[PDB]
Amino acid sequence: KTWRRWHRRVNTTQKRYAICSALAASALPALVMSKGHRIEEVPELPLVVEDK
Amino acid sequence: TKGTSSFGKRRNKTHTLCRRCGSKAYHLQKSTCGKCGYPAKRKRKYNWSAKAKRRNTTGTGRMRHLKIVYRRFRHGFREGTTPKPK
Amino acid sequence: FIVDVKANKHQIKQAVKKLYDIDVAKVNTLIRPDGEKKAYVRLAPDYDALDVANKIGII
Amino acid sequence: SSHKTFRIKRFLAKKQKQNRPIPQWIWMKTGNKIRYNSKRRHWRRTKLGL
Amino acid sequence: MKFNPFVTSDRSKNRKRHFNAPSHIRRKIMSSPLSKELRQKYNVRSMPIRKDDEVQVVRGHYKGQQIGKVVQVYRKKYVIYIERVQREKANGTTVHVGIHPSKVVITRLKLDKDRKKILERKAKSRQVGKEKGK
Amino acid sequence: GRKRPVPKGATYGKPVHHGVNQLKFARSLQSVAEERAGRHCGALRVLNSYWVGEDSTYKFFEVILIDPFHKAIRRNPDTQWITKPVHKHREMRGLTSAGRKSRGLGKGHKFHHTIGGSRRAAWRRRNTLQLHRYR
Amino acid sequence: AKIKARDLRGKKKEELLKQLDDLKVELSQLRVAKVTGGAASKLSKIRVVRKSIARVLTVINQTQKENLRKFYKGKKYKPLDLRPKKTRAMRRRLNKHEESLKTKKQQRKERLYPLRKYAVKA
Amino acid sequence: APSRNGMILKPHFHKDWQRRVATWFNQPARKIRRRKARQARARRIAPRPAAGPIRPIVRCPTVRYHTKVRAGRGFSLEELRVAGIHKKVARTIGISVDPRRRNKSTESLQANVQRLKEYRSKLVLFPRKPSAPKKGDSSAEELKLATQLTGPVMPIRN
RNA sequence: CGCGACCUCAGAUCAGACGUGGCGACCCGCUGAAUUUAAGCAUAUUAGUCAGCGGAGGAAAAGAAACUAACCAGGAUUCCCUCAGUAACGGCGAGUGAACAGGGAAGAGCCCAGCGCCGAAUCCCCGCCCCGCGGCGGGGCGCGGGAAAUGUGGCGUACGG
RNA sequence: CCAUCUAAGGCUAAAUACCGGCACGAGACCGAUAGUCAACAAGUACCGUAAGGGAAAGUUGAAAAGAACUUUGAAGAGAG
RNA sequence: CCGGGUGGAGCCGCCGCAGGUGCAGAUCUUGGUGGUAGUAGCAAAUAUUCAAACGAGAACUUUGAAGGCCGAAGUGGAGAAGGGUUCCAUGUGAACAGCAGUUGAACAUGGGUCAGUCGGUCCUGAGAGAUGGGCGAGCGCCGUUCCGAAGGGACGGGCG
RNA sequence: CGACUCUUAGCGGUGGAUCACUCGGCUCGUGCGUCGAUGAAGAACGCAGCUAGCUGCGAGAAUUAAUGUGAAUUGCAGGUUGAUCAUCGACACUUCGAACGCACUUGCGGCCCCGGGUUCCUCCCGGGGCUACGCCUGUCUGAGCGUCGCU
Ligand SMILES: [Mg+2]
Ligand SMILES: [Mg+2]
Ligand SMILES: [Mg+2]
Ligand SMILES: [Mg+2]
Ligand SMILES: [Mg+2]
Ligand SMILES: [Mg+2]
Ligand SMILES: [Mg+2]
Ligand SMILES: [Mg+2]
Ligand SMILES: [Mg+2]
Ligand SMILES: [Mg+2]
Ligand SMILES: [Mg+2]
Ligand SMILES: [Mg+2]
Ligand SMILES: [Mg+2]
Ligand SMILES: [Mg+2]
Ligand SMILES: [Mg+2]
Ligand SMILES: [Mg+2]
Ligand SMILES: [Mg+2]
Ligand SMILES: [Mg+2]
Ligand SMILES: [Mg+2]
Ligand SMILES: [Mg+2]
Ligand SMILES: [Mg+2]
Ligand SMILES: [Mg+2]
Ligand SMILES: [Mg+2]
Ligand SMILES: [Mg+2]
Ligand SMILES: [Mg+2]
Ligand SMILES: [Mg+2]
Ligand SMILES: [Mg+2]
Ligand SMILES: [Mg+2]
Ligand SMILES: [Mg+2]
Ligand SMILES: [Mg+2]
Ligand SMILES: [Mg+2]
Ligand SMILES: [Mg+2]
Ligand SMILES: [Mg+2]
Ligand SMILES: [Mg+2]
Ligand SMILES: [Mg+2]
Ligand SMILES: [Mg+2]
Ligand SMILES: [Mg+2]
Ligand SMILES: [Mg+2]
Ligand SMILES: [Mg+2]
Ligand SMILES: [Mg+2]
Ligand SMILES: [Mg+2]
Ligand SMILES: [Mg+2]
Ligand SMILES: [Zn+2]
Repeated sequence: KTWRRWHRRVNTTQKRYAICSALAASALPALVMSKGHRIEEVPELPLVVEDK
Repeated sequence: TKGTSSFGKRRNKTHTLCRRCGSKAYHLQKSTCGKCGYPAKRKRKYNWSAKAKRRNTTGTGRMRHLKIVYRRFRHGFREGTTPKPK
Repeated sequence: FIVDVKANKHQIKQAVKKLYDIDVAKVNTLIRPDGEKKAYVRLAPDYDALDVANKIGII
Repeated sequence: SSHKTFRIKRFLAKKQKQNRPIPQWIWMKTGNKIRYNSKRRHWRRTKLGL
Repeated sequence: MKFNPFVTSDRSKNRKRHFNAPSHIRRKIMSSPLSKELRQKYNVRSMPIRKDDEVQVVRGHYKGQQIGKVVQVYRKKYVIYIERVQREKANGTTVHVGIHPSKVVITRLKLDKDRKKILERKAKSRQVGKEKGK
Repeated sequence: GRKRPVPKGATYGKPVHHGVNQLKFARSLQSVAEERAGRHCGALRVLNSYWVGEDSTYKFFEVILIDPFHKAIRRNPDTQWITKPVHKHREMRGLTSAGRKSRGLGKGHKFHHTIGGSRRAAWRRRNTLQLHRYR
Repeated sequence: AKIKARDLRGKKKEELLKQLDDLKVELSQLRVAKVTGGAASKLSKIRVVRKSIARVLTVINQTQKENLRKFYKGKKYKPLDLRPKKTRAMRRRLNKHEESLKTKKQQRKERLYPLRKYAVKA
Repeated sequence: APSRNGMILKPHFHKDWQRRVATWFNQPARKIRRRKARQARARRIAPRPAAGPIRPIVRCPTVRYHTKVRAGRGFSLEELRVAGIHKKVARTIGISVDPRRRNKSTESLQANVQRLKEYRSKLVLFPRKPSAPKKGDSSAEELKLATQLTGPVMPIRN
């Protein structure tokens, strides 16, 4: 049927929690290399380029 | 006697081709079509047979006026004008 | 001739008289089992139907 | 029968003309998948309704 | 990436639209690139092909530097026939083999007045783009 | 009333539906008069109707019909709601006065069963299941 | 020579019929050739003469109906084939004067109280 | 059959509910269409505020809510009469009018009267003929500093 | 007797228009079951559902209170969330089952009859001229014809006039 | 006592609905015994007096280049 | 999992997610194939034989001869209904005609049905069925002279 | 040994599974929201050089005109001042069907006009325009021991 529950609501505190945890993990070099991004020559992992 | 021998007497005809729907369902003694109900002004249709409804409906035939209606609608039934000549 | 199905014997007579410049004696019509109507047009005795058919193009 | 309605005769005329085989030049068309006429009616086998 | 919500990217829709295209859309699909010299002459990269363009086959078995005129633009099987691009049957009669115009380089056009009008229109729109970019 | 037109008074079911004789029609005889007048003069729109007399066997109603293609009605700005195609056969949809009195329409606590536009609309809106995306 | 519609419009009625029945008699001769086993050069011309007949008859009917509706342009009652063929519902609709017709009371109301243009400072 | 300790349930699924099931897969489509209709309305009434006319302060009835005030349907005719506004020009300069509403107390009457006099103080009225200003119309400085207001016009607070 | 009004009722291939029939997903008006559940079954339930009939539109219906309320009161209709599986109905069994208040989406109101006053001030149609003429409309002239005083139009409608 | 409306006449957009139609777009769907009955000359062939019932059936190859010529046989069918 | 072969264009490992997720059965559904089995059978209505022809080929086609049967309530000559080109001529022998076939009602090419007097057409029969009227929520139904202003016709006279 | 039978492998048949493809569905969503007495929906019969079906079309019949386009169509023939395609606003649109002169047989009419015929005087034949029900406004002819008035 079409009226299978396709959609799942997540609590807002948990959605912000997961954004916080994923951001926090995107600053540790082991976890992003274990994700497989080739970063073995980037000069700093929270890689902030200036606003130009 | 009620089977093979009694099938031999089948030489009359209950129905004929209808002048409205074209099917061989025009009952001759009743003078009425058993598919479209010809002497009645309204077409015989029933909601208990949707397959029979979709066998002869507006999609099924030639649409020789309505496919032109559907085309003239897209320019809003513009009439009395031509394209600009050479 | 093969004629139109709606055409009468009178119409077949006047059509042949106008088209091929002749005068006919009688017209027989039948409708062939393919649906086309066929007309046997008998010409008047002063005309020669072989010469008329040669002028039409059939021989 | 030999006694016939004009409408019955014209119906028989159409169903006579539809009972011929396919011409062979159809067979060499580009997007052809048509090989023989599957709408052939034999008078002894199938009986036209009517 | 396509952003237009009226242009479909559906594979079966694109294939149906390609294989059931009418002949004046087929003419645009049956388009061949011009040569390098014809590109620098007319500022036109691609052109629909006609019954008299002198072309080169560059992909296939009949590729090479030989030049032949198109003799027939067979739009229904999406192919063209070129002069010496042929093969022999069993009985010794030569037949023309179909070549897609995307594998075809035009070295000499049939320049009609319609063709010159199309060439000027394509060159002008290309230059409008080039002078819009700066 | 409306005698139930079953052959020989036999309604083949449970005894709650065995009623034949003392049943009543949901619309009034005045609205029956309007629909007979409209279905005869289908080229005219039923406006209203009223009672003019009765005896034991008949009721008599005068129905006001209107011709929407006459130029007086077609060119009076105060009367041209009936010229519009939505007012075809008002008497058959119950949009006249004696037609709307039978539908249970009205305002307030006596007419909670026609919230929406009808018994149809109320029953549809209440006997539905709103299955949301996120529940 | 080919028969085009462009060179047919400048002609008159009797010469259009003279072209037409010439096409009809050569079509009849082409059908005679068709049943007498004639050549493909003549069996190809059956379509050519048929569409030429179609062209001449189309020119005749187009010119004739243009002349009739030039005659009927200023009349209160024109024939039903000359009336505009919209849908039946749009022919049943009100006309533009009648949809622009307003009650004198309501006209007094929009003259007295027009919808003003305003803005609200926050 | 029931098992051990549990609730007695009455699910209302004894009808043919599956014909009349209303899924909400067109919910973001309805939201996106309602949004575009809202911006089309706001673009059409270009200096007039987007939410609509000004609505009065009403006390909710029926003791659960009678401490809370909210926006009513329209200013009542005696509120417009005390504010000195004609009941037909009110809807033309953007005031909601409720003929049906009575007053029973002085203070809600006076609060909505002061709301009307606070709204006419903020009302920047464009002249009816654009190249000719008239007697009560706003001046060309507030015409050039007119903006379209968002949200309810002077929103109601507790 | 005869002529003429009026009323009522005919006839016409009289002049001009309009309806029929189709589609029918959604909508309106009627009509309307039984399978089923109650571990049987008859009220109930299924269900104002299917089938049947009529009528539409691009939406329909509804709609500006003979309303809700009992409050410090709200304010057309429609729709969503909640009210609420609640008040209530029910072999008070099986089961059925709203409404108001509240938050929103939207948001818009108005018109007659009647009562009154204005020399019927009102409407329709044919003739001529000019314009516009493919939504048959505008201006003027007709000692042109009807309708209408058994009441048309202008003002005016409960918020009062 | 009080409160609230003013029935038995009429019109009215928007929010609302939309498994028919016209034109689209999409998919954690199905992949020819699946997905619509119907990927194909499908509401077709065929059946029933009738109301009605109702299929099977995609794929050479890149390109027909679809096997000229020789030979056996009446040929189908072979061998080259 | 790898090796070999065939095939000719896509596929899989790991972390999670989702399910129309695993077959021996349901007298399961659809399709295909066995044993039975070269078996049962090609036995109702007396009957075929000789020579020749054509043909690659003859128990069966054709011709001749012979012997027979139907025996005028026919195994004859013709129509109704029904069938619809089966009728006719030529060609073919792939498929069908339960052996064969050089033959056919098969297949493919072309042909063929001519009316004032023969029938329909016209009449009314048993009946069917509108309008009027009545009934009916309604599509409509009853009704057929019945709660009808049901005649549009004609000769003569006058007038243009 | 052999024949027959059984098992396994190789090769070959029978059969069409599997896999890989996919101009098709299914579901969801957006915009528009339009049939008909000016004859719809539907049906019948015809129309191509070779054409049965499908499709397109209507005696102008696999299409006419106009516009856009700009050299094909193609299975085989044949024959740029615009081939073919698309658009489609011009024109046309057989018979039936609400179906409409009466009937449903392709039967029978009636009125008006035109052409042959005639020598309009009828006939006869051909062609064109009308002839259905209900209903609205208006017109004319009328009906009534309906109500009056006048003489
Ligand atoms: Mg009988
Ligand atoms: Mg119906
Ligand atoms: Mg038989
Ligand atoms: Mg009821
Ligand atoms: Mg409405
Ligand atoms: Mg009441
Ligand atoms: Mg247990
Ligand atoms: Mg808003
Ligand atoms: Mg008339
Ligand atoms: Mg039980
Ligand atoms: Mg039980
Ligand atoms: Mg029981
Ligand atoms: Mg119930
Ligand atoms: Mg129903
Ligand atoms: Mg209708
Ligand atoms: Mg509509
Ligand atoms: Mg309403
Ligand atoms: Mg409310
Ligand atoms: Mg709760
Ligand atoms: Mg209930
Ligand atoms: Mg509420
Ligand atoms: Mg008055
Ligand atoms: Mg007034
Ligand atoms: Mg009021
Ligand atoms: Mg009132
Ligand atoms: Mg009211
Ligand atoms: Mg398959
Ligand atoms: Mg497969
Ligand atoms: Mg399938
Ligand atoms: Mg295969
Ligand atoms: Mg491949
Ligand atoms: Mg799955
Ligand atoms: Mg198995
Ligand atoms: Mg044996
Ligand atoms: Mg055999
Ligand atoms: Mg024979
Ligand atoms: Mg004789
Ligand atoms: Mg009857
Ligand atoms: Mg396979
Ligand atoms: Mg053209
Ligand atoms: Mg062109
Ligand atoms: Mg008869
Ligand atoms: Zn029928």
